[PDB]
Amino acid sequence: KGNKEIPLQSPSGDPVVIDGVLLGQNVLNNYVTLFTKGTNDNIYRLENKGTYFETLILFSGNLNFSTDYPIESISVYENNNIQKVYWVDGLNQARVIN
Amino acid sequence: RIWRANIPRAIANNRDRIRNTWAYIKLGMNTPNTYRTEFHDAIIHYFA
Amino acid sequence: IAESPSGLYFIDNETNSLYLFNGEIVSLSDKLGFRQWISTHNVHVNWEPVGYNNYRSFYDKNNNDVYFTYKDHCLCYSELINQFTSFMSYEGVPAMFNVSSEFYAFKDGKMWEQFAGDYNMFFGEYKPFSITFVANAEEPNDKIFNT
Amino acid sequence: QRRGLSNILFNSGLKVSGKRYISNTIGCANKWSIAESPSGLYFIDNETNSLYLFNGEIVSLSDKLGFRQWISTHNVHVNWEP
Amino acid sequence: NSITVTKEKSLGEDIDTWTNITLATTLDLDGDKGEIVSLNTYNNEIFCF
Amino acid sequence: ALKKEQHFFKGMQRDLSVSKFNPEYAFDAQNIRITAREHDTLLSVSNE
Repeated sequence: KGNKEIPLQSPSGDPVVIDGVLLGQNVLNNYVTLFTKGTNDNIYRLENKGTYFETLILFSGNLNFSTDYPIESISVYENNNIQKVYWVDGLNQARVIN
Repeated sequence: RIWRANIPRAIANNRDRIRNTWAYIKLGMNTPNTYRTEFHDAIIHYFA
Repeated sequence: IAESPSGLYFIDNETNSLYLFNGEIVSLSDKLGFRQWISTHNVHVNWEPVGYNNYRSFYDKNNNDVYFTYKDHCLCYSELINQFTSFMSYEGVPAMFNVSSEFYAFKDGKMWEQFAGDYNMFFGEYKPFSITFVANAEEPNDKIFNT
Repeated sequence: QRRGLSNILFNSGLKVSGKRYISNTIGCANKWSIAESPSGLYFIDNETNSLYLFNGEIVSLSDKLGFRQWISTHNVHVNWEP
Repeated sequence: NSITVTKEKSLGEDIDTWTNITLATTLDLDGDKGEIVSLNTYNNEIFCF
Repeated sequence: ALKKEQHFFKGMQRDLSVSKFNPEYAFDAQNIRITAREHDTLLSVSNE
């Protein structure tokens, strides 16, 4: 059986276009966290609603990221507000994101 | 309710049957379509 | 999750399987061929008595039967033979439990003693019984099924 | 126990250490159906309608030898008295 | 991800240890698997789902 | 006619291809019991 596209709608409802090449993902409980490179070095939070992904852009800047050094992550659930995602490149410092 | 396909003949001559001690048999769909195609098994009839 | 002498029968919606833990996790659905039935009946919503959404597993201590009740069916597993027996007509029953040496069920505000009424009479209603079995003997051959 | 069977760890230095459960759900309810033997402990559980034999592991003799119905039709809650 | 443990029931002439929760004997599981869905016991051993 | 086949019911099985189903199992059953309960009907289909 084939695939079915899932639109990436923002909470306001507008489409969310992802910047570029994906370096790694992380599913904490139901939040998918993408680390993508491109024109900028972005981070996303995708929550699967009934028919669409409620996409948020947690960051858009210059976290030095390279395609030669993809991402590996561990994500913990301590409580409703402290939901962390520890990730490491083979090149840069280890980092955290709530 | 049983399908039966004549095995092709050699492209070089277009007359010679597939005669060998063994042979690779490959069934496939290459036309666009969206069906679920359950394929249970296949018997091959040969002449030894 | 239903406790028993044989182990712990739980249904994992993430993996679409009906496990049994007895020291080592064993997938009963895969062993006995029920992957599709659970994969097609899983939901993320948790179980709650008003509307059955996920399974609700009971256990008949007197007869070693495990009932994985659902909103529209009740799959019964027997530990005497380690096989699924039938699709029982016990769907949507909030409670099924053993009191002393007898098995009881609670539905519609009344207590129904199980295995004590007339045959084929569930909660005062008649439900049918049936048995389906595939007939495939010499399956490459085309057959006329007659009697 | 009425719904349990345990192993009382004692002298496994003569102090009465804790207990150890062999089954949290199977247990004899009528004391007088228990018979000791070299082979094990034959007891009849009215709750589960079976004739067990404990020899390190609980084995249901009635199920093994086909006597589920005979005991299921002959069980009662009342305890034995002469 | 946390399990509190009470004191062993004395079964003597004092309070019920179960009703007295002090959180002095907690135990925390890994948070990157999920919340504690269920706790169960089977043959003298606790198992946590 | 020509041929026969005997079907016993050791349990209820699903999830298997119809071409490769086992005659010893039933594909689907409603309100039956294969273990001997209130009577000596073990390995014989009986009512609830």
